[PDB]
Amino acid sequence: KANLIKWVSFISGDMAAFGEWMKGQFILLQIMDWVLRGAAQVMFVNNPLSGLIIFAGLILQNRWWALNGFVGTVFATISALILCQNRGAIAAGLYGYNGILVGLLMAVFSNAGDWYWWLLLPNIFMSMACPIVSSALASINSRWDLPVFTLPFNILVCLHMVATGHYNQYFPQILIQPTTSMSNLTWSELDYAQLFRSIPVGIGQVYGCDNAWTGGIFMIALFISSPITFAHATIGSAVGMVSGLALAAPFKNIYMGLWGYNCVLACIAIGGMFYALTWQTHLLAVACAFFCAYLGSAIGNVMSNFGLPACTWPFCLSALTFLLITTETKFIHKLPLAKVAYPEQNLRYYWKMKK
Amino acid sequence: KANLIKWVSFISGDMAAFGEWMKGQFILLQIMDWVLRGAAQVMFVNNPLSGLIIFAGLILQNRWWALNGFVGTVFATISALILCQNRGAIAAGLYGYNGILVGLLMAVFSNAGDWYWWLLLPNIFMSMACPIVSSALASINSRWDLPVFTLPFNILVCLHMVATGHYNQYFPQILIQPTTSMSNLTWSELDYAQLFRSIPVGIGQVYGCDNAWTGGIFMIALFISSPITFAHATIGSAVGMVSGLALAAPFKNIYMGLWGYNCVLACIAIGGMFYALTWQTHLLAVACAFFCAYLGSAIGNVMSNFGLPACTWPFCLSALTFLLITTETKFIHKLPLAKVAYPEQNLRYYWKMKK
Amino acid sequence: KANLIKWVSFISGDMAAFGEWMKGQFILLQIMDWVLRGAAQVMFVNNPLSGLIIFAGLILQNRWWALNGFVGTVFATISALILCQNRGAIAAGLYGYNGILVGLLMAVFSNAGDWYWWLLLPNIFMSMACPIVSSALASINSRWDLPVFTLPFNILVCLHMVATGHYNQYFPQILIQPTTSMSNLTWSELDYAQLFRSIPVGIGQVYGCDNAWTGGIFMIALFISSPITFAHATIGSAVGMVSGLALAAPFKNIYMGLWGYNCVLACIAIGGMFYALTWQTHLLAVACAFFCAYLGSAIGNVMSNFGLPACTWPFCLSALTFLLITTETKFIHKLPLAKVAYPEQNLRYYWKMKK
Ligand SMILES: CC(=O)Nc1ccc(NC(=O)c2ccc(C(C)=O)o2)cc1
Ligand SMILES: CC(=O)Nc1ccc(NC(=O)c2ccc(C(C)=O)o2)cc1
Ligand SMILES: CC(=O)Nc1ccc(NC(=O)c2ccc(C(C)=O)o2)cc1
Ligand SMILES: CC(=O)Nc1ccc(NC(=O)c2ccc(C(C)=O)o2)cc1
Ligand SMILES: CC(=O)Nc1ccc(NC(=O)c2ccc(C(C)=O)o2)cc1
Ligand SMILES: CC(=O)Nc1ccc(NC(=O)c2ccc(C(C)=O)o2)cc1
Repeated sequence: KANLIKWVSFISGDMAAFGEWMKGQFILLQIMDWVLRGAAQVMFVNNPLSGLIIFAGLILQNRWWALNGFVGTVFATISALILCQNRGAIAAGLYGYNGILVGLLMAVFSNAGDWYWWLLLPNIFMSMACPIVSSALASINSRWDLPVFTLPFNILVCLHMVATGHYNQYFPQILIQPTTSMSNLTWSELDYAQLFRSIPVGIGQVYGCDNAWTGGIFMIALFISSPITFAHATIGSAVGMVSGLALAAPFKNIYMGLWGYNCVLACIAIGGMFYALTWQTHLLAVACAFFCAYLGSAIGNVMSNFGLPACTWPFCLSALTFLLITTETKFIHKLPLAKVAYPEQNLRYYWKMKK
Repeated sequence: KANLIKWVSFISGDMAAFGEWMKGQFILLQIMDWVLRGAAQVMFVNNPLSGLIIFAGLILQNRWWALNGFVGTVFATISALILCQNRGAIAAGLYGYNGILVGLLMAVFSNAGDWYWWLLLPNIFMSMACPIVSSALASINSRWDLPVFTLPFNILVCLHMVATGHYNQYFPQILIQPTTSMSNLTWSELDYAQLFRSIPVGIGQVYGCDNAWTGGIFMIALFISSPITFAHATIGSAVGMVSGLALAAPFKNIYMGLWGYNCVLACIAIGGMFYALTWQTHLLAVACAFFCAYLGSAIGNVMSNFGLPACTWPFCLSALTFLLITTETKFIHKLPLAKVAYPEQNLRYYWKMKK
Repeated sequence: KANLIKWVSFISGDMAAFGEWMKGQFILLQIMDWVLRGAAQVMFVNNPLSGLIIFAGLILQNRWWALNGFVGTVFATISALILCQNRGAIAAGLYGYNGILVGLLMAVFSNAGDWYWWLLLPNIFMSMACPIVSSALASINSRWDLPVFTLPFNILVCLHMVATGHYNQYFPQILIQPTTSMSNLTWSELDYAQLFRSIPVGIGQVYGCDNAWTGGIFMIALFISSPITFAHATIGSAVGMVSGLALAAPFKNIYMGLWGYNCVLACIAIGGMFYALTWQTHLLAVACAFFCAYLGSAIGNVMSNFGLPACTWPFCLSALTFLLITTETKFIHKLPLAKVAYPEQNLRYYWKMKK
């Protein structure tokens, strides 16, 4: 009984005990810990165990994608080290999540086929640029006390697959053409099992995986760390589903969760992560999730002309917008960046402050 | 004699006496006053009477457009209230003009036809987002002491009609395709009555109305409040006309005032409104109006690829550029934002300061 | 012997002795000096003699292009004077390089043919807007202590040739269509003389000249002022060549140096000019040059949809990114803007500081 509770407290949330021990151990095993934490940080989670769960999901989805993600995040961490960035930040996985996203989405969008080893070569360079660009953004955004927010990934993944494009002999990408025909959406044709399955599929799309089992694995990883993040994740994916229904989105897109990943990320960040969890904050999170869906439709349409995907551009632009709003209410409380942690610590910090 | 003068002083400029009385009256009538002030604030005018004049013009142009504008501005005001934004700002109509523009231009660009009630549903949401985005912009721009400048509207109206597009089953928009053929502009074909009628048509296009009578109504509303704003309005529309002639613009576009609304807004703001009215400031306003026309040609061409209109993107980007320039002359005086009012108060404040 | 050394010291680097004398002489000859310094400032060089060398190269390439460049830079200087901008900045050519680039590239991209005198009319206006926009950018960027970096030129040249476009009756521009066919790049077809000749051709493309002799003239102008700038120039052009090979770029583009001008500018700025010259800084400069090539491929592809060129947008966005990165190493030292001069003075200032 007490043992199970102690174990639950230990694998929950940022592993403070595990993090304090790691400093002592060997450098390579530390690097592995930082890579795992960064792999979990896409979901705003600082849990190495959730990182192993995430990598299990990625291995389940596609082994080439998992390899690209691993090499991307490890080289992002190494580049953060060689540039002498803050090791508190590297050890918290704040520089590796951009790398894993870069690797995963270059694997996803590459038309060269599975096990195209040359794709590692840009995967390294874009990952090495994940720290640089991150710092370049942090400086601009630290003025308003806003986080970096996956913006580096976006710039890099787009910068790659607009520089190469579909008609590139070395690194071809998938053809993304803008919609030039009216779509006959039939409500009778809609399938509800797939619609309600879009929640895990959206949680999976956060990493680029379209498999529902991978999304369930991701939710398990979230619930190991923070139940608030899990709740806001499901709510964000549901908001994306409903919004896609409301904007006459093609059904196959809602089924594949392409309307959910931006919304889930927005709901995590604007819920517990940067704003103190209050009912006002939770409704702000749902509103930010709805806005984010519009951004996904918009940024998807505006970037389909360039042959580019809309990838996390929507979240950043929504979460940044909702983190910049100034109100006269003391219930929509914006946390300082250093103090920010998983939503439970944020809630405890908020409550102590008020007392 | 003295009575007419007193009445003129009272309906002129920000109605200080009317504003001080309103605080006392009932909440709903206050909301109506704030809605009317916001409707007049597109023209940078804080006059409720000019707001009634503007709504008369909108009713004259299209009753569906007027209804969408009214619902948009009322919901922008309500959203500003529920988010606990400054009531000095809401009472000055600084949160409702974006809403009325959103409603009007969604009505204008919707291909679903007149009296498409479902268009109210996005008209509400984009209007509710007018405060949020406004604050999101204000924070960034308050650092340089600049105004939001209708940027929220732009983001929202574009975000809508790039998310939906022409090929959307629920909210179709008009097809805006980029120019793919050379145009044979004939100077002999030019009609001068329509060219010189483009001044009121441009003042109308500020709100989306292409009717010359509506533009005359708008000028009457301006002259009730501030003659300087009226003069700069006519000058801006004329600058847009001349520039459109100078850039080989199609004649039908100049006739319909599509070259004037950005220029008139730029000339109002860079003339009396944010810069103290000096001959140097007035020439800066004319130069900003000319720049703005180039932006309209440019932003129109760059956004026609996305199927989007260029709507007020040009003004903001010009007025912001001309408000950021630093000179060593004390005659190009940039006013602080709180002190800014209608150009007559700005001139009086400037002159007192110098004395 | 001592005489040759004294002369070398005098035509080297910012001509401090010549600059101090000029203040005394007549206003028109001063204006000529400032125009020449601005013509040399595209290469980050404050040497009037290098300005004469640059204008000799431009006259060699195309006399229409040279005339447009001269009129653009002279009107940029005049506009900087009439707006009462800092004469320390005007006398250093910090306001004329944007003008010469605007004139040169409007001449380059105009489809109206050689000696189209009407092209002078926009060449004047865009040049007159070079100071305004410059100040508009400086204010934003002085907060982070970064330079304007030729961003004004970019905005203006693009703003022109997106406002006019290929199908414009008065100011037609060249057709730039996005790639819609796969290219069969053959390594056997590659010619090495042209590949290695791409270094001077890239240095020429910095000003828009595709002639190798003009590039050699430009390198001579650089070596008169600062050998470090010459070394970083050749290294940047070589990096652009190698990157273009690495991204499957068409061979004719690498031969014409279209992959080098952004890289050479990035390597100059991130090498000696704004960062103190250290081996860490030099590797940062090479990395910034490689990033810049990706930007050129990307910004070229993203802007080819609009019918626009990618012109120096890549450099600014790379140099700005690499100037915003914050590290914990004291060897990547960012110089303050006022202190910045040619790389030799930067190195001497750095070394004195450390002592
Ligand atoms: C002192 C300081 O600035 N600390 C600080 C800086 C940045 C962040 N941001 C994140 O952890 C983060 C942002 C976005 C994301 C994802 C995966 O979307 O993850 C937290 C704290
Ligand atoms: C016709 C068309 O627009 N297709 C299309 C649109 C958008 C995307 N984007 C994604 O699938 C995606 C998955 C995961 C991500 C992330 C989190 O970066 O981004 C692919 C294809
Ligand atoms: C303390 C403070 O920031 N006050 C303050 C803030 C914002 C504004 N801006 C406006 O009224 C405004 C800007 C643009 C427009 C339109 C319709 O174009 O109208 C004035 C004063
Ligand atoms: C082929 C093409 O580009 N057509 C095209 C271009 C631009 C517009 N924009 C407007 O009409 C407009 C009117 C009023 C407004 C405002 C103030 O927001 O914006 C429509 C159609
Ligand atoms: C006090 C202060 O801000 N000084 C200051 C301001 C701006 C610059 N920038 C340049 O000289 C410059 C930037 C970019 C370029 C080119 C041709 O690319 O040339 C230096 C010093
Ligand atoms: C199909 C296509 O993309 N063509 C294409 C692409 C890019 C350019 N840009 C330039 O040539 C250029 C030369 C010099 C400059 C500068 C320094 O401003 O910019 C032309 C044509």
